[PDB]
Amino acid sequence: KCSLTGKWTNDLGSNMTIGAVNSRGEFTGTYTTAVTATSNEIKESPLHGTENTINKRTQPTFGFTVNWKFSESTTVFTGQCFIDRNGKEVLKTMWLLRSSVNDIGDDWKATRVGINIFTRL
Amino acid sequence: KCSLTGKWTNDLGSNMTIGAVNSRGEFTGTYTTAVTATSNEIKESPLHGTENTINKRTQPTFGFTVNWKFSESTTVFTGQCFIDRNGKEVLKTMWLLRSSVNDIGDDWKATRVGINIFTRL
Amino acid sequence: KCSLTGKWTNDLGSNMTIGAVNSRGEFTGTYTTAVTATSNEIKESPLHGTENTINKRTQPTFGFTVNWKFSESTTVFTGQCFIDRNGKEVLKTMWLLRSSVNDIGDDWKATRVGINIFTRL
Amino acid sequence: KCSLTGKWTNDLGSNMTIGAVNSRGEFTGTYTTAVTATSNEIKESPLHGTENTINKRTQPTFGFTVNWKFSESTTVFTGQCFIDRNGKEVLKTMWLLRSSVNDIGDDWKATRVGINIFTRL
Ligand SMILES: O=C(O)CCCC[C@@H]1SC[C@@H]2NC(=O)N[C@@H]21
Ligand SMILES: O=C(O)CCCC[C@@H]1SC[C@@H]2NC(=O)N[C@@H]21
Ligand SMILES: O=C(O)CCCC[C@@H]1SC[C@@H]2NC(=O)N[C@@H]21
Ligand SMILES: O=C(O)CCCC[C@@H]1SC[C@@H]2NC(=O)N[C@@H]21
Ligand SMILES: *[C@H]1O[C@H](CO)[C@@H](O)[C@H](O)[C@H]1NC(C)=O
Ligand SMILES: *[C@H]1O[C@H](CO)[C@@H](O)[C@H](O)[C@H]1NC(C)=O
Ligand SMILES: *[C@H]1O[C@H](CO)[C@@H](O)[C@H](O)[C@H]1NC(C)=O
Ligand SMILES: *[C@H]1O[C@H](CO)[C@@H](O)[C@H](O)[C@H]1NC(C)=O
Repeated sequence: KCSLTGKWTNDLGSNMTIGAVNSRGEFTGTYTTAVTATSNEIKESPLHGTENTINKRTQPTFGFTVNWKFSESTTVFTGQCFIDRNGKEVLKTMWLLRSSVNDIGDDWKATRVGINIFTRL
Repeated sequence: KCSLTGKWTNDLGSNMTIGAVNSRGEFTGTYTTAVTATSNEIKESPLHGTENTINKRTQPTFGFTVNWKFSESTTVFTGQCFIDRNGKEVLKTMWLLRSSVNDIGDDWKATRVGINIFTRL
Repeated sequence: KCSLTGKWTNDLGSNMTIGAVNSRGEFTGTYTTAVTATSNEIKESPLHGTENTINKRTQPTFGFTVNWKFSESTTVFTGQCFIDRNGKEVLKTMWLLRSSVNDIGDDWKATRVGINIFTRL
Repeated sequence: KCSLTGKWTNDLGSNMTIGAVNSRGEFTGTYTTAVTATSNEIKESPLHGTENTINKRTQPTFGFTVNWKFSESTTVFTGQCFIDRNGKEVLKTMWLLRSSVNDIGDDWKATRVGINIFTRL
């Protein structure tokens, strides 16, 4: 079965640690990003997410939110826990990074879209 | 201040209820979608999000994860609390829909993307 | 039938003019954006796109590219030409705005994602 | 200088051929996808893109539209010409897949999103 619980690392170099996901399929962890869109000083931020358990799947669909402690932005990732053809766990995730604009008119450019493959760290 | 706690509705016609966002920026709510990508029967589903709290922002940034109870998918929403010119709170978001593929070789078409404007229900 | 040929205007205020789409389903036009992510001075830029004609559809799928003359970025829109329940033509488009980064390491944040509903201007 | 003219291949395994990008930044090519979202039989399809030419950039920005001949869809790719540290030209893109819905009330799930790293074939 693919499991979210553990230390992971991604193609960018950010590390993330998810804990035991309870019955409700919920979990928490911490995210130490390696890069930032803000020239602010990076700090390990909290992560609180959730995984799907409808048909107690082996390679479950999930999604979590990162509360950025060093910026006013938020980031959400959705992905799936896969067991790659080489027998190892990989998380293919896609994210949306929302920035904080002032007047509602600037909103058209407050969202970035990207990829991230997390491997067991 | 733009508050997330409350009953909301959106353009597609979905309704969602957020409660008290705790000190840590966390909140839980329910999501009753009025539309589904799957032929399955729609069911109200849990919401676990979080609002950024960096400079005690009046128009805060947030992100939540919807754990579908009627599908093997997960949806992540990111956006921001704006207080529309006319005087109202309007929620501008962009979401990412993750479907469960059977093989990692199909991962490429499992993620959808869109917009959603929420308003106080 | 929904037709791309004509003057259009969007929710942001940018105007665009598409010309006669030839046999190959190809067309060209000009795009005068109303807003920009760059504080550079806006200039009407060219547009060169293409529409799908496989089953000579009435509400065709399309996509075009905007060569920004006042910035080093590019923007692509994909959408569909619809005939809204009120009898009028609307183009629901979704776009990706690519920015020009220097070192390949900055690429993770060079892409914005958004919406735009074009109505007959 | 990073050149777009040439034979390319990508992670999914698709091949694409761009020719001479004219003075105006325009180019036409063919796309032979190795993967499809539709059960239909794959067919090589036309490509009509354009590379931004603002400061005669060595690592230019571009965007193209693939007109699928085996489906009623359109795909738009945006990215940038990088010249990898090791000394090679690498194409970093993000695409947006537009499917044709029968009713505008279904428009919400017609757009997909992803990544694609191209390399000289
Ligand atoms: O710049 C910010 O405001 C917060 C940090 C952004 C980090 C982003 S989230 C997606 C991408 N992948 C990562 O591992 N980190 C960056
Ligand atoms: O089809 C499924 O697997 C779950 C249905 C989820 C509905 C989507 S998520 C974003 C979009 N906006 C909505 O309010 N509903 C749809
Ligand atoms: O800022 C730039 O570099 C170029 C102008 C960006 C304009 C964008 S493209 C998507 C969005 N919708 C519009 O009508 N214009 C903006
Ligand atoms: O299924 C269809 O309607 C057309 C198939 C298009 C294939 C997609 S477009 C982006 C992605 N990357 C590829 O190389 N192919 C797929
Ligand atoms: C995480 O990965 C390694 C070991 O886990 C560590 O040395 C590195 O500094 C961490 N990266 C960041 C950005 O925290
Ligand atoms: C939710 O909004 C109103 C009030 O909650 C309700 O009447 C309506 O039926 C609901 N819509 C959907 C799509 O569930
Ligand atoms: C386009 O729309 C109207 C009339 O077509 C015009 O007055 C306006 O200035 C134009 N907008 C821009 C951004 O060019
Ligand atoms: C394209 O790449 C090589 C050379 O063109 C070819 O052998 C291969 O079969 C092609 N791949 C696909 C997916 O068409």
